[PDB]
Amino acid sequence: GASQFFKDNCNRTTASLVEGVELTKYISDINNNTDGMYVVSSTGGVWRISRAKDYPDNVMTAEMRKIAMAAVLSGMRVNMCASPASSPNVIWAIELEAE
Amino acid sequence: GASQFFKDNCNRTTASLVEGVELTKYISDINNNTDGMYVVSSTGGVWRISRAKDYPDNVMTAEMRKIAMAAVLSGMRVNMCASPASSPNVIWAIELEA
Amino acid sequence: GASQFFKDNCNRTTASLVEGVELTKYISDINNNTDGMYVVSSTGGVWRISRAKDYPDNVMTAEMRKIAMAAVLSGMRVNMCASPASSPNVIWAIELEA
Amino acid sequence: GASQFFKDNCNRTTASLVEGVELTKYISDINNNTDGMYVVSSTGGVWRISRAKDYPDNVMTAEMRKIAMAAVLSGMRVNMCASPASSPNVIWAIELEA
Amino acid sequence: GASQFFKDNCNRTTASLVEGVELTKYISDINNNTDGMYVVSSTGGVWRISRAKDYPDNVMTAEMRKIAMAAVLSGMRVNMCASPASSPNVIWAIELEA
Ligand SMILES: CC(=O)N[C@H]1[C@H]([C@H](O)[C@H](O)CO)O[C@@](O[C@@H]2[C@@H](O)[C@H](O)O[C@H](CO)[C@@H]2O)(C(=O)O)C[C@@H]1O
Ligand SMILES: CC(=O)N[C@H]1[C@H]([C@H](O)[C@H](O)CO)O[C@@](O[C@@H]2[C@@H](O)[C@H](O)O[C@H](CO)[C@@H]2O)(C(=O)O)C[C@@H]1O
Ligand SMILES: CC(=O)N[C@H]1[C@H]([C@H](O)[C@H](O)CO)O[C@@](O[C@@H]2[C@@H](O)[C@H](O)O[C@H](CO)[C@@H]2O)(C(=O)O)C[C@@H]1O
Ligand SMILES: CC(=O)N[C@H]1[C@H]([C@H](O)[C@H](O)CO)O[C@@](O)(C(=O)O)C[C@@H]1O
Ligand SMILES: CC(=O)N[C@H]1[C@H]([C@H](O)[C@H](O)CO)O[C@@](O)(C(=O)O)C[C@@H]1O
Ligand code: NA
Ligand code: NA
Ligand code: NA
Ligand code: NA
Repeated sequence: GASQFFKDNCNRTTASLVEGVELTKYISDINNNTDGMYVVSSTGGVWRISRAKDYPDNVMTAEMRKIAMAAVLSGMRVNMCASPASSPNVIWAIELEAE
Repeated sequence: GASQFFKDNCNRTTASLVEGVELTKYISDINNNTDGMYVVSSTGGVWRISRAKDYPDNVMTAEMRKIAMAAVLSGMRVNMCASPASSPNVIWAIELEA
Repeated sequence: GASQFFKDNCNRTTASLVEGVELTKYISDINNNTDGMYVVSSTGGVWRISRAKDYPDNVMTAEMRKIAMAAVLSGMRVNMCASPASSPNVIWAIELEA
Repeated sequence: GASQFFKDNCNRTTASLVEGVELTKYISDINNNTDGMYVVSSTGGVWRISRAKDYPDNVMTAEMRKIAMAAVLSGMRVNMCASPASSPNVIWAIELEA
Repeated sequence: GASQFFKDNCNRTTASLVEGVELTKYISDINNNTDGMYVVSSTGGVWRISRAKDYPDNVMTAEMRKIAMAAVLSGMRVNMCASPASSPNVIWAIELEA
């Protein structure tokens, strides 16, 4: 399960906690209006990975991408803190877990 | 198979959906006129990977390259949204699947 | 255990040495106030990865992130030099060990 | 063997096609006059990886380096389009094959 | 053993050739005075990887760091061309071997 630190952090926001997600697809799209980076879960849920041009969020968003790839390749689960304001929901934090 | 999301998004465009592709070769070329990044499938199909200098497309295009390498190394399948307007067809979206 | 070199370096500083840590979670967060990169140990300990905007520290911080990911994927242990001035403690140096 | 696409592209040039090469060593050098990135095959052949500072060839040359490392780690073979004009021969295109 | 090419290149310089090294630790440090990237061998030898902000050495130095991590993760041996003018000795060239 999600670390208590990860849960506490997500609980201070308007975003929602999703635990123990198996990501089975990773999408890169440059088409008009659908452009972005996405992940799809084993049950068909879809989330947008945040992007940012400048420091310091350019670092965190790059690491969210690496976490997504690593999850898809390995079958390791993730915990997400995702805003329900938009569709697909935007990932504001993510936790890769080995166990 | 391709996610419904991926399919819906490709369906909005002039590009073609290609599902369950096994990529077996990855090409980097700097020669005049053939310069680019390409992938080749197990049946001999060839696609050009999109490129972009600036943000935000420089992110997506970098991740296309990472998906292509990961598919070649692992034998994981991909789904593509590829324009037939040129040869080789250009990848506008790609989905790596476990 | 930590190399003597790593131990000596950490000893010059106000930071604390932590040896033989198994990292099992890796966190990226962009939320207000909690924004950052973190690692979590197998027993629940939490550390923040250093960030830096400019050269040369942004090189070293990038490699800390790579070490963290590699440790989580592989189960390889790390040794850390971490400052108690903030919570979670900030990683000033890290050593990945085979 | 090399894809027909890869062969056709190399055929347009003054470079030579080399097929089914096992790369066993990967070299980074910053010494005066020998500075560069190189690969060494299982028979002892040496090639220089192309380098470029600007877009778009900075993308392709980075992917050549990624291909070279991936080949060394995995034992996956490569096909090269390499110019005999210099020594070591310079890689103008490379194909990683599963 | 080290390629003839690698040996010849090191033998042009005042540096020392070290062959068949097993790297077991990789270090990233941002602390004053010890800041840098280092590797430690299975026998406790320590070497520093150089840093460079600009092209072209920013490429070669990045690849030295990739070689170091790959060696630590895999147990693949390296050959080094290392100068005794600094302590730890500085890596001027490195060769990863399968
Ligand atoms: C990624 C991120 O910024 N997350 C914020 C979030 C967004 O900025 C906001 O919802 C716009 O999309 O804002 C959060 O709420 C903030 C409050 O904590 C603060 O009192 O007031 C802020 C506006 O001045 C903002 O509403 C949220 O929605 O939970 C915090 C979250 O980290
Ligand atoms: C990657 C990308 O930009 N994809 C676009 C695509 C191309 O921009 C375009 O084909 C030129 O290379 O354009 C798409 O929509 C086109 C419209 O912009 C155009 O006005 O009308 C076209 C119909 O013939 C078409 O609608 C496309 O070709 O599907 C949208 C796509 O995301
Ligand atoms: C990587 C690259 O630029 N490759 C080119 C190559 C080089 O630009 C050139 O050899 C200098 O390194 O040039 C090629 O085209 C050549 C023409 O530039 C030359 O005028 O005539 C040559 C025939 O003797 C040749 O056509 C080449 O050498 O093949 C094309 C290649 O993509
Ligand atoms: C990462 C870093 O810079 N660490 C350095 C710190 C910090 O600059 C200050 O504590 C202010 O945070 O200063 C030292 O004197 C210390 O406290 O040991 C040396 C150390 O190398
Ligand atoms: C692929 C290619 O032609 N690379 C050449 C580059 C590029 O022209 C520039 O770096 C601009 O991208 O210039 C060099 O002096 C270099 O950087 O080593 C020689 C090299 O052959
Ligand atoms: Na909430
Ligand atoms: Na379509
Ligand atoms: Na100390
Ligand atoms: Na030719």
